[PDB]
Amino acid sequence: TPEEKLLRAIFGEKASDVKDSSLRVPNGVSGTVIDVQVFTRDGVEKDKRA
Amino acid sequence: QDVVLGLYYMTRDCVNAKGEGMVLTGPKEAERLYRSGLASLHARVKVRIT
Amino acid sequence: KPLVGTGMERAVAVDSGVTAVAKRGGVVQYVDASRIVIKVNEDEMYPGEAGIDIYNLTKYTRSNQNTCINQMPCVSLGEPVERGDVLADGPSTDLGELAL
Amino acid sequence: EIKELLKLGDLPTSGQIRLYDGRTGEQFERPVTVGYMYMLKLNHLVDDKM
Amino acid sequence: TEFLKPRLVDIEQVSSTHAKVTLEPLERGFGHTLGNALRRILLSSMPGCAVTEVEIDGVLHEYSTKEGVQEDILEILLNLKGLAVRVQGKDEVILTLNKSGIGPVTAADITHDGDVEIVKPQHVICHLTDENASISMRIKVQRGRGYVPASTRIHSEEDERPIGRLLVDACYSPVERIAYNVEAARVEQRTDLDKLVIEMETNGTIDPEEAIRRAATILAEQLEAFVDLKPEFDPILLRPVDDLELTVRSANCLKAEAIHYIGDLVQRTEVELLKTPNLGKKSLTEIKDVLASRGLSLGMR
Amino acid sequence: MQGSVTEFLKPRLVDIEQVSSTHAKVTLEPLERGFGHTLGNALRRILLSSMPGCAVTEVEIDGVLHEYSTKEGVQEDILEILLNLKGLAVRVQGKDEVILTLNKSGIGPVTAADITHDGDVEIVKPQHVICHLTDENASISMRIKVQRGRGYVPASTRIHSEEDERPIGRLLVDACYSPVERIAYNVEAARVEQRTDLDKLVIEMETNGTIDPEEAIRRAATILAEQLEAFVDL
Amino acid sequence: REEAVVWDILDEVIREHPVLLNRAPTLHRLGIQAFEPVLIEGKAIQLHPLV
Repeated sequence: TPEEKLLRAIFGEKASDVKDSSLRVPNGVSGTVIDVQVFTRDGVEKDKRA
Repeated sequence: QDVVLGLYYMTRDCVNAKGEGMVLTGPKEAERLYRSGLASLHARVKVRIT
Repeated sequence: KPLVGTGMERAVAVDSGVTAVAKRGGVVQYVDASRIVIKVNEDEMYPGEAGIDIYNLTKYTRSNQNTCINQMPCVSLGEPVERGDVLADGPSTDLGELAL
Repeated sequence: EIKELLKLGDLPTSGQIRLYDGRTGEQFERPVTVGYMYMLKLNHLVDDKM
Repeated sequence: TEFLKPRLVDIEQVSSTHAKVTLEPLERGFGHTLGNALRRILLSSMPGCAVTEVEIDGVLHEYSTKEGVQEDILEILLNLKGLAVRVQGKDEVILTLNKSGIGPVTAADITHDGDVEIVKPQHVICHLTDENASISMRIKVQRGRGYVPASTRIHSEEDERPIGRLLVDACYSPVERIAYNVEAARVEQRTDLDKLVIEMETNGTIDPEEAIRRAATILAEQLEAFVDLKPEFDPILLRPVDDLELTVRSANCLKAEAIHYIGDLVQRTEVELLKTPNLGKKSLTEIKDVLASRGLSLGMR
Repeated sequence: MQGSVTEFLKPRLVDIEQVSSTHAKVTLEPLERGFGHTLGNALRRILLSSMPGCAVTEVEIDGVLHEYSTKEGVQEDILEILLNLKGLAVRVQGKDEVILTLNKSGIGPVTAADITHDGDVEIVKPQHVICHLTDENASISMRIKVQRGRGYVPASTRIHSEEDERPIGRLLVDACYSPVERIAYNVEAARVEQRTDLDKLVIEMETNGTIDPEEAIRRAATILAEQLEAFVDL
Repeated sequence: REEAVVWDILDEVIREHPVLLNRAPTLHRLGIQAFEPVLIEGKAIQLHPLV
């Protein structure tokens, strides 16, 4: 939208091509994280934290 | 249920037990009287009602 | 414990595997919030092979949506236990008895 | 045999006790029942049903 | 670290007798700590005056009837309890009501003037029927505290007096009604806060503003020997002007100039004692003579 | 500067019988019909809630990241230890925040005495059970933080007071501040020489030890004087 | 971010703004009845015991 396109060339574009889909803790509940787990696909580079 | 058994207790005359014909005017005495020890609800006593 | 009970609550906690019961009875060698090890102390397995038993007492894992199932040691070290009494206790059980 | 266990417990043989308010500290006119009911918290709790 | 005080003080006067007071910011249960404590104070332990003894002519025993009187004896004892009495300085005053003829005989028909002030002159007391009717009585008022029932006085009568003394319960208080609300108080920091709502009704002996004040001040005199961490007055200055033993002209001068106790006469200069009606030099030399005779002076502070 | 009117009988403090370090019997002899029932319930409510106290609020333990784990050679898991620290009977001399360290190794229970003692901190129950080490090489070290407050102030209340509380090893533990458990009062008409109508307010009281009956009644009563202060004028 | 200035404004947006409640088996017209809201700091919904 041209109003948005103006607002980015006003404040520095940095117009990202990637969206956000992070896993956010649902609003209302809250506690401490006691363990994490990752099952990486067979044949993919196991991450640092993985 | 709850509020009715309460108003049934605020009624229900009792054989003379901390109650004589000590009258006053009007409803206001029973509240000054009943607190405290003078003498009981269901006391069988006249008072001036308007 | 449920103060006013029925007497059945023992056989309910122990029949469901929620509590960890002794497989064969001896004297407790080592307890821990992590696991329990017990010296069988009398007529163990037919060959004289490694008397001790070891129980692991799962801790702090999620249940089916969503309660918390863990176990705790209810016996102190150096205490003689016979086969078939509570060594570790689980959710809503108090040393043999069920406590919801 | 319940009342027989209120004896030897040095307790009233009625399971009734005189309680005071704590709001007013005044006495509740009738002696109420007081005792130990084993209770449990159910599922169906709020933080999920809201 | 420490505690908070009430801030929003709203006083709605439904009348000069009935009033509601609300005080918003208050901590947990303090709504009930004060509200029930101030209740037990005003309902029982307070100053004030009311009728305690009656003496009427002819009616002695069984509360017999007086001729030509619409209401029997009990219905007379009733209206007497409800007499708004605010006394100058007297701890016992005998009054006499003498009135005759048809019509209502109110409290204005009593011997007024001047140490006792009635706040309800149209208080209905009796109604006489025939033209040849006349009622007379000596009513004994006493300044007391509480609500003294007739049962407790006769049961434990250590030494009482003969017939004509009709025992009436002492309305020894200005308070006609005391109740309090709870009303969880919304303060932007904590939710679990109280706001006390005091609904008070009283007679004319005192207003709500001073009744609550005098009640809470009475509570602060308690526990005075407990605070972590002005006195004092004199005992004779607390006495009425009747103890100076002066003339009747100089007694009404102090009666009319609103000089109740000698603690007020002793602190009024002669400049103001010359502006008092019917107080010449015979009534001013008499003042300074009976004052200098008891080691006291005139015009002190 | 006048007047106006007055009456009799202020109350005073008499024999304060100590039955133990927790149980006590305060008595007030010079009282009315009257105020023995008015003050008894009005004192109980302020004593039972609004008294200062010190309890554990935060506990950092070495090698323990979250309060749901275990530690080797410890009979009890971490939550059980945190619940034994709620019941610490601590009296602080002159601070509002004292960091008490606790180190102890070897097989055996770790009682309250095994804390690194402090001159400002008296421990009312050194025999308190905190741990159970079961391995000869078991060793535990923690930095307890005792604070001074009032009103149970649970852990969920004080996440807004985080202000970058980033340290992950710091376990937050619930406060249970007020040191008063039970409060009773009796009327028990008093034996004064004259004025036959006088009662003695007998306050029985069971506390946790971290407060003496004397200042407990005085801090409580002073609150009423401050509270009633706004009642005189309006 | 519940910034405590929002709360006071929430008090103003609900002031004389009714809110209708409703129970599960809606048998008769009285099964839905509107009320004025009083903000309560709990997660439960509070009801007048006469209705």
